[PDB]
Amino acid sequence: RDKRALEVERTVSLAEVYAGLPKDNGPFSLAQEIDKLVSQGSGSAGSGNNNLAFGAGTDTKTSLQASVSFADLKIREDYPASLGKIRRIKQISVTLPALLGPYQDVQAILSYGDKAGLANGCEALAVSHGMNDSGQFQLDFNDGKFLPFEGIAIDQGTLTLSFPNASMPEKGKQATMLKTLNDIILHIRYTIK
Amino acid sequence: NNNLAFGAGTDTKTSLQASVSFADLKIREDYPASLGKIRRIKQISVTLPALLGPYQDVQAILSYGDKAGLANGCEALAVSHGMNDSGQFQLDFNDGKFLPFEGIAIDQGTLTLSFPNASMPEKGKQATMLKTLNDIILHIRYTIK
Amino acid sequence: NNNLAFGAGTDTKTSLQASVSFADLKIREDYPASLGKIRRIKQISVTLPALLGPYQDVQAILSYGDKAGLANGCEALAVSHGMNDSGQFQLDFNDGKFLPFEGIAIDQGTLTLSFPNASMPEKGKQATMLKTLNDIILHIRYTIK
Amino acid sequence: NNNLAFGAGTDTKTSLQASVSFADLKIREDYPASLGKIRRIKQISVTLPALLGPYQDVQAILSYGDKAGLANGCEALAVSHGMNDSGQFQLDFNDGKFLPFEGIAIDQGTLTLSFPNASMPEKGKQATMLKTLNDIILHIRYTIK
Amino acid sequence: ALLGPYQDVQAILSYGDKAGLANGCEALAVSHGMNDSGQFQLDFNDGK
Amino acid sequence: GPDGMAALSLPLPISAGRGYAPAFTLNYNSGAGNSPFGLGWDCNVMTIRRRTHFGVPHYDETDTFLGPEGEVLVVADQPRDESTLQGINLGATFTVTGYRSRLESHFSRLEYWQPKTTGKTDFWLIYSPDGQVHLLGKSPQARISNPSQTTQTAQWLLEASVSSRGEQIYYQYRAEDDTGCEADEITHHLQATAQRYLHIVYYGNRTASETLPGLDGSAPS
Amino acid sequence: TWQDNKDVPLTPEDDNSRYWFNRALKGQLLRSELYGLDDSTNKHVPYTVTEFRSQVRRLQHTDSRYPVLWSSVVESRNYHYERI
Amino acid sequence: SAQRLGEIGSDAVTWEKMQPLSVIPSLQSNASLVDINGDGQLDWVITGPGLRGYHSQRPDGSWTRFTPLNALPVEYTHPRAQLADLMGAGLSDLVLIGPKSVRLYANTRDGFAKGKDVVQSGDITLPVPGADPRKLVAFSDVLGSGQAHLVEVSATKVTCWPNLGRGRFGQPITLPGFSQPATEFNPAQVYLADLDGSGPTDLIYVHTNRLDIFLNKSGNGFAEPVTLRFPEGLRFDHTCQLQMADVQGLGVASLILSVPHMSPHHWRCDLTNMKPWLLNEMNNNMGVHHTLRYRSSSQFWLDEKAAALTTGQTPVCYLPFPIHTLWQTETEDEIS
Repeated sequence: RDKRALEVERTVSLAEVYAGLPKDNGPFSLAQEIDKLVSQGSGSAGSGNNNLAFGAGTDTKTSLQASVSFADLKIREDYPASLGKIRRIKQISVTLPALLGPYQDVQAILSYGDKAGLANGCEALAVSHGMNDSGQFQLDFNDGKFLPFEGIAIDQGTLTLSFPNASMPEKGKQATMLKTLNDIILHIRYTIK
Repeated sequence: NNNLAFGAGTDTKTSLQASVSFADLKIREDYPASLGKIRRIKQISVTLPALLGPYQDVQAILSYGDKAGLANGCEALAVSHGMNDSGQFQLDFNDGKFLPFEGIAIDQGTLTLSFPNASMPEKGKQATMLKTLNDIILHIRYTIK
Repeated sequence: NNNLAFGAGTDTKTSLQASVSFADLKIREDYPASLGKIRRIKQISVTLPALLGPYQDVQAILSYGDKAGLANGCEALAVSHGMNDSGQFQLDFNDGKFLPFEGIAIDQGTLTLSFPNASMPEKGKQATMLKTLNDIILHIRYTIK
Repeated sequence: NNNLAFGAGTDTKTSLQASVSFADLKIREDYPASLGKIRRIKQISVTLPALLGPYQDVQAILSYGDKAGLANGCEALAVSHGMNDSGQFQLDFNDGKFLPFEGIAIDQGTLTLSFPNASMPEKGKQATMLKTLNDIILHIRYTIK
Repeated sequence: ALLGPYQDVQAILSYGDKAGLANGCEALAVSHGMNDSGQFQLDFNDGK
Repeated sequence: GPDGMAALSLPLPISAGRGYAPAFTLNYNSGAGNSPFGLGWDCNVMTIRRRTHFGVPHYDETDTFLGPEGEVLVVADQPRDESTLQGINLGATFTVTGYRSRLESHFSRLEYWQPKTTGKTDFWLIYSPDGQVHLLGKSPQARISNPSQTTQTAQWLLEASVSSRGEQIYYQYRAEDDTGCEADEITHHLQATAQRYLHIVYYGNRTASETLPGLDGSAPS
Repeated sequence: TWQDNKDVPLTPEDDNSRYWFNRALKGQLLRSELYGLDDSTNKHVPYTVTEFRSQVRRLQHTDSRYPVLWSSVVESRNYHYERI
Repeated sequence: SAQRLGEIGSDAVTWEKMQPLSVIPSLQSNASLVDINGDGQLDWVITGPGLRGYHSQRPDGSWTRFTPLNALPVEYTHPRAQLADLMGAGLSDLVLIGPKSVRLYANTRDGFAKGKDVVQSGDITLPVPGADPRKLVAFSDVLGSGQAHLVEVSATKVTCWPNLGRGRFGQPITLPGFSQPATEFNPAQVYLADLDGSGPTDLIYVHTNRLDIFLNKSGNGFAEPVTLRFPEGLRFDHTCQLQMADVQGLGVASLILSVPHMSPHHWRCDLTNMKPWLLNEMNNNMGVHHTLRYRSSSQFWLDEKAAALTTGQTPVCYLPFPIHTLWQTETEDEIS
C-alpha cells in the first residue's frame, strides 16, 4: 500500500489570509491590528478561527496569538482531485520578518489546537528566530520519528501562533518586536497520496 | 506527443499541459552504440525561468503517461520553486527506494508537465505566473549500461 | 600515445579523441621513491575550460585504454558539465564500491577522452562547442602506499 | 629540532625540509594543569600561504619522527592544496580509523615538513613555488583528558 | 570580532554543580570563538 | 554655486553679428568627461536628445526626450498633421506634436515632427519667446543616429535658426571620417561614421528671411 | 495651481504630487547672510540678511508621470543690520 | 563608523570603536546587502522558500519593514546568475550568460521585468563567467563609458565586448598592452579599478612583494605597468586580500592590502594625494595666477559630524556618495 507521494511546499501569508477574509468575517490588516493589540492589551481582531487575540488562560494572558483554520486556507484547491484524495502535512516551518535588537531572540509557539491521534509533542513547534524555523535544532526528514504536525490533513483544523510576552501594558519583552513585525509566513510541506 | 493543451480530465480543464516525446528528444544519439544498449532515466529535475510574487509558489506536476510498471508514485513529480527542484524535500540518491521516473528508457513514452489553475479568464493563479515563463527546462539524469 | 585523432570504430568516426599516456605524465617523480613504491589512482575528475552556457552540456567519455582486473564499469567516466566532473551524480569516496579508475597504477596505460558528434562537416552536435575548448584538465587523486 | 635543511636520504637531497619541536612550542602551558595532564594531538592540518597558478599544486609531506608508536601510515600526511589540508581526501572524525599523528603528545617530539624537487639548481618545481611561500601554518587539533 | 582568522582563544566554560554530569560534560573548550562548542564537530544526532 | 563644481568660461572671439549671431563659449566644468574640446571642456552646442539617464533608450514611441537645457520633455499637446513649414514644402505629411519641459523656466515651445510618410526623416523645432525658431536634426550631418540603422536618431543637433528681424544662421557639421587613423583604430571599431562635429557656421545673410535657412535641407553657398 | 487663469493656493493631494512640488524648488537660494569676520562685539551679527520665498505653479498634469511645474521666487526680504 | 581623526582641520579619517547595531533586520540567513532600487539606501535582500523581499536602511539607521517585491526571477538564485547593468540604467539587472545569448531580467526597481532571451548579432561570441580558470571574465568599465563592458583578461591580452544595452553586446575588441607569463598567470591576482579616476579602469596584477599596474589608455589598450614595491617585511599570498576605496576622501581610491596570518596588518598605498585631471592652475601671463584645491564631500560631512559631536546634533547624511567638490582657491597678483 505504500507509494511515493508528491511533495509540495506551500507558502502561506497570514496577512493575505486576514486581509482576504469574507467581509462578514471581519477582514483586517495584520500589521495594523498587531500594533493596536500590543499597545493596548486584551483586545481582538477577526472572527471564528481566523483571528488575533490574547490567550484566555492566566498563564497565557500576556501572550498574543494569531490563528488560522486550514478550511479557510483552501490549500486543497491548488491541485486537482486526480492526483489523490489524501493530502497531509509532513512538516511546518515558520518565518517572522521583524527587525530585532542587537541580540534579541524571537519566542513563539505554533500549535495545533485540534490535537487528536497525533503523537505526543508533535502538536507543537517552537520558534527561536524564524528564517524558515523549526521545532527541532536539526531537521531531518529521515529522523525516524514523526515530525511536528506530521499527518495532519491539510483540509481542517486550526493552527495558533503564540507570542508569550506581547502585552505592552505588562512591559512584555516581545511587545516592540511585534509592533515591528510585518507579517507571519508559514511554510507548509505536505504530501499528496 | 509534442504539444500544448488544456487537459481533458474532469478536473484538468483549466490545467495547461505541455507534452513531450522521449523518442523525439533524440538523446540516445548523443553517445555511440558501443557505450551500451541500455540507456535509462535515473532522475528528472525541473527548472522554470519565470517571475514569482512574494509568496507565490510554482504549482506543477510532471508525469509520465505510461503505467510501465514503475513502483507506485514514481510516475510523477511535483514542482514547488522551479529551481531544479527534483522530487523530494530532501534528495537522496541512496534513499533505497526508486526515484521518480527511475528505469524509464530515454527512448520512449510521453512526459507531460501540468499547470493547474493556468487558464486566465477562469481566475487562475499559475495563469499569471505563466505569462512570464520563457521555457521549461528539464534536467535528465540517465545512465548507460 | 600522445595525440589527437578521430576514432576508427564504426560509430566513432565523428568522435574526436584525445590520448595521453600515464607514463609520460611523470607523476611518479613528484615524490621520493622511499615514500612508497606503490602509487595507484583513487579517483579522476574532469575539467573542460570551455564556454558552455548555463543550460549547455558537454558530452564526453573518459576511458582507460587498457585492461586490468578492474571492476566492471571502472574503465570509464562520463563527463557532463566539465567542472571537476566525477563519474557519479553524487561523488562518494565512502560509497563502498570502487570508483572509476580506482587501483590503476599512476604510470601505466593511457587515457582517452572522446567527444562524440564532433566533426564539423558531419554537423556534429559538439562541432561548434569545441571551438571554445581551450584546454583539458585532469584532476587525479591518487594515493601512496 | 627547529631548523631548515635539505634531507639526507638518497632521494631527498633536493627536498627542502622544515622542522619544529613540540616541546619548544610549549602548547601545554597555554592551559592550566587543573584540566588534566594528558594532552594529545587529534589532527593536524596545513596551510601554506602562497601564490600559485590556476592549475598549480603544491607538494609536501608532513611527518613525525618517532613513528614507532603509531599505527601504520599515521606517521605522515600529504599536502597538495595548501589552503587547509587535512591530507585525507575526505575528513571524517567518525571515520573509524585513527587520524595521522593522532595520539602524539603535544609535549614532545619533532614534526617535519618536506618539499621534494625544491632545489632550483636541480630544476625542481617547489623550487619556484617556494619563493612565494610567506609562512607555514599548522593547525593543531588536540584534546585534553 | 575578538580573534583574526589564525588566532586562538584559550578559554574554559564550566558548570559549578558538576556532580550530576557524565565525566567531561562539566566543561567546554572554547577555542575558535565564533559560536563554537566543546567538540570539533557538533552533532545532536550522535549517541553521546 | 549649489553643487560645488569648478568652472571657467572662455568666449569665442566672434565679433560679427547683426543683433543675432551663433555666439558660443568654451566652458570648463569639473566632473565633465572627455569632449571634442578635451577633458573637462565643451561648448555644449544646442541639441535635442533622448534621455539616457535610464539606460539605452528605445527608438520606438515610449521614449523620453530632453529639451535643449537638458530637461525632461513632456508632451504638451495633441498631434496635428502638416505638410509645409513656413510655406516650404517638406515633401511629405508629418505629424507634429508639441512638448514642454517638466520644469519650466523659459516658456519656449518645442515641436516634434514625425513623418507620416515612410522614407522621410523627422525633426525638432524650438519656438523661442524672443520670436526665434530653431531647427534641430533635420538632415544627416546634424543627426546622431545608429550607423547600422540610421533611422534611430539619438540626437538632433542644431542645424538652422531664424530671428524675427530677418537674420538667419546655418550650422554645418562634419561627420567622423576614418582617414589617417591607424589600422587597429579603424579595424576594431568599424563604426561607419558615428559622432558629428561642428565644422562651420554660416551667418550674416545677403538676403533677409523669416524662414529657416536650412530651407528644404539644401547646403549653403 | 493655474486654475481659470489664477495663481490658486495648493495643498499637494498626495506624496507623489508633493515630491514633484519639492523637486521643482531645487537650487533655489532660500537665504543669504553677509557676515563680517573680526574681533569686535559686532562679529556676532550680519551686515545683511536676505530671505526668499519660493513657489511652484502647477500647469499641467495630464501626463501623470511628469506634472509640468513652474517655479520661481514669489517674495523676498532684505534686512540691513550693519552688524547692529 | 567613519569619523574625522582629530580636530576639524585634521584631514585623516578614522573609525570609531565598533558598536553592535541597535537594530538589525531578522532573516539574515539567506540574504545579502545590495542597493536594488538605486535609492542610495542599501537593501537587505532576502530570498528562499518564498519570503522574497527586503529591508532598506534609512540615513538615520532606521530599517524599513519588510518589502515583499512583486517579481523575483526564479533564476535569481541560479548558480551562475550575475548582477550587472545590461540596461545602462544603473540599477543592476539579473543575467545569465551563455556564449551566444544572454537571459536578462531588467531591474524595474520594485522587482524584475519579464526575462528575455537576447541573441547576439553576427557571430559575436561572449566570454562565459567561470568558463576558463586561466582567464578573468568580469564586467568593468574598461572603456571609460560609464556603462560597464564585458571584459576577458588572459595572460596575453584583454578582450572587450561593449555593452549596447538590453543584453546586447558589440563585437570583441582588443585592448593590447597587458602581459604576464602564461603558466603563472592567475586571474585570482587580477583586480580592476579606476585608480586613475577619469573613468576607464586600470588593471592591477598582484605579485609577492609588488604590484603591477597597467594603466588603461581610455579603452585603447594599456600603458606599460607601473611596478610598485611593498615595504620591506610586507609580503602577499592567496590568503591575503586587496581592498580598494577612497577612505581618505581624496577623490581617488587607495589600495589596501589586508594580511591575516597570525596578526592582521593593513597597508594603504596612496597613489596620489589629489584627483588627477582636475584643473589646478591658471595663469594669464599678465600677472594673474590662479590655483584650485579640491576635497571630497564626504570630508565635509565628516566635519558636519564633528560639529554634531559635543552638540548632539545628529548629522544625518542625505548624500550617499563622495561627490568631489571645489574647496579652496587662490588668486595672486605677480606684480604687487
